[PDB]
Amino acid sequence: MKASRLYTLVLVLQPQRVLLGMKKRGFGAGRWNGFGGKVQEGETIEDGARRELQEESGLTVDALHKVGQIVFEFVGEPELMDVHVFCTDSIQGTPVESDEMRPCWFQLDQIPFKDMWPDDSYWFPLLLQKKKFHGYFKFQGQDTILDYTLREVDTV
Ligand SMILES: Nc1[nH]c(=O)nc2c1ncn2[C@H]1C[C@H](O)[C@@H](COP(=O)(O)OP(=O)(O)OP(=O)(O)O)O1
Ligand SMILES: [Mn+2]
Ligand SMILES: [Mn+2]
Ligand SMILES: [Mn+2]
Repeated sequence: MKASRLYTLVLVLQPQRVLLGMKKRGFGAGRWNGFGGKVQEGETIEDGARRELQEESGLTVDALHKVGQIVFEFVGEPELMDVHVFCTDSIQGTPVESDEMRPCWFQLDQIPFKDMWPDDSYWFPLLLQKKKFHGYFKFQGQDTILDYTLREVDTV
């Protein structure tokens, strides 16, 4: 059995567009991604998600809703990434570039899948249909999925 580390991922999903951030450095740099990072000691997962959204995009929200959970395994890394995925209830400010992320709005017929993590092609359509999900993806490196599982659930 493996240990897992808690991460968050936040999608600001509005009726016709979604906010994504171009990762400027670190893990997954060069790909569009939701906003998020490691959960810190003391905070709930949801509060860590709100904190990372504020740090990385400038947006301050009072509440998120859980939409999914995805476990990532990487060849050669024993620690799993346990990623808790959230969507915003509402927003009330503008996105701002941070050192980690450059935010940009994408229309929902222009989701930039080819420049996102490959797993997003599988689970992001469920998020768009407002369906909750559990996923697991094993990667060789950054590009190649060796095994994956994706299941719709009633409760995340
Ligand atoms: N395969 C994948 N697909 C995806 O859509 N998002 C992934 C992913 N693998 C990791 N992520 C996301 C989860 C989380 O939001 C982020 C990884 O955490 P980060 O390294 O961004 O954490 P931090 O922002 O704390 O890092 P620092 O800013 O360096 O402290 O990338
Ligand atoms: Mn961060
Ligand atoms: Mn981050
Ligand atoms: Mn962080």
